[PDB]
Amino acid sequence: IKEMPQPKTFGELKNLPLLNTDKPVQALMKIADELGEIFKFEAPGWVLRYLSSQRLIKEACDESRFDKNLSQVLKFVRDFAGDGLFTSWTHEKNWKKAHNILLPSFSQQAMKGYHAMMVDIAVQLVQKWERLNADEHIEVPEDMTRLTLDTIGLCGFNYRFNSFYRDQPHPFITSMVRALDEAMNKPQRANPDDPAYDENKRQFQEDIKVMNDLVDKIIADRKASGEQSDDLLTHMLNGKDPETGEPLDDENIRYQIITFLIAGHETTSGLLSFALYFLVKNPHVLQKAAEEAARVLVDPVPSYKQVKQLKYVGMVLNEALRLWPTAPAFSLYAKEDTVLGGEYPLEKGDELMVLIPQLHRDKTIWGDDVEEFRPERFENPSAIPQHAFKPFGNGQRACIGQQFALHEATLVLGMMLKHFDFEDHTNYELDIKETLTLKPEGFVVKAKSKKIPL
Ligand code: HEM
Ligand SMILES: CCCCCCCCCC(=O)N[C@H]1CCOC1=O
Repeated sequence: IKEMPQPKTFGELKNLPLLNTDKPVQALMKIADELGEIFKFEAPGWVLRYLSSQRLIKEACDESRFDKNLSQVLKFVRDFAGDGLFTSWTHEKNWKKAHNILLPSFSQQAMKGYHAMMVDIAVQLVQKWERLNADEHIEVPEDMTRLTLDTIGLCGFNYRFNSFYRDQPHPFITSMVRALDEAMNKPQRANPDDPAYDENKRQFQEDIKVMNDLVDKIIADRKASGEQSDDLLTHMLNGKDPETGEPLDDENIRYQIITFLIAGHETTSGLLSFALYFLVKNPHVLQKAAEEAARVLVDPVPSYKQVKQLKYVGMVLNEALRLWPTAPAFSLYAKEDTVLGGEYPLEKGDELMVLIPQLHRDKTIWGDDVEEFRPERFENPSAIPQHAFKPFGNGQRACIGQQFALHEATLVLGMMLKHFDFEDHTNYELDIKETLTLKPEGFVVKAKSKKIPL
């Protein structure tokens, strides 16, 4: 039985001021680097144990001992995402109900049906870049976010955000981004009732209204039409949970749509942005991926089968998730009193946070060269130990969108590599901005068209 390390304290605020930063996950990674595989983090309101080693994270991933927890941030995201799949407790009826209804809509087999509207958006990205003038550059995370938001809008509810027609975000997105920012900031506040936060609280209620009104109208408009589209909203209006026999009600459908739009905006766009960052920084890898794209994508429009054939592009995406898993943490709670790693006693209800970027740098698993971008780590995927690579979370509370995100990312990265050469014209210095997710802020490239028609 060992005493766990604890970072520096600030008197009665304990560790909480360590999160008073725009880059809290990067701060926690440096604390993990100093303290090791586990540390305690105390705040006036709560305690977290942060895990970084495969040894301890493999135990935390045992669903008989530990279940998904909502962190303080997810409890505040729940003020707009409600009991949607991401912000529900496993024991809430609406979690298993929505899980059983939506799993078949997110299968690899379902991707065949979404492929054509993913291509619609991907072609809009390629056409944008083909139409840039010689002196111009690409704002990478900006354009990837236009793409990924628009893809989930169209595949999810046949709604076109038309992000490539805009500089200023859609008003729905203005409100969602500002609501996410308020949720992430509320926990680092020592006096949340201070009157200096009154305008923040008023703005938060307004943003929740903007989101509820567009989404509630989208649902009500589809119910009125009877239109049977190939989309998640049709699936949710018609579906019945095989276990309870119940359909989702309209409130819970709104929370799922809000949840999917948060995911589409925040996650896949980060993955694509980090993948392009690693490619321009590692030109031999770029050339392997470009060669595969040229060999495989032989038609003007990629097919579903051709995307599945892009093995090396998939290895690039997995190695970007290893170094910078764009959703970088998930929380668990102890179901009962238990001892972690034969050393750290936990009480029923004790909260854990998995630092996925630190798990993915465990030298006992990956070797000493963990900071190197090497897609070949994923060439023979059964070689990775159980619970060593967790960019989509764990068990029954793993990402439902994993096959959607990887199909879209593989399609788009394959098309980008088929159509363009890329230049890191600024020798860009990685700067990682943190929202719900990680993205490379200020990342710009120049593209040179290969002049290959669509
Ligand atoms: C590369 C892209 C993505 C990454 C890295 C990612 C990562 C994750 C992770 C780490 C979790 C677990 C959260 C936790 O345990 O608290 C999760 C859950 C979830 N993700 Fe994703 N995500 C991605 C894309 C998406 C997309 C595109 C969608 C939907 C369109 C989505 C929908 C969800 C939902 C609904 C859950 C909750 C699942 C459940 O608990 O039932 N994700 N994701
Ligand atoms: C799916 C990715 C979710 C992003 C979460 C990453 C945030 C890291 C900062 C953190 O540990 N904050 C804790 C402290 C108390 O309450 C929280 O929530």
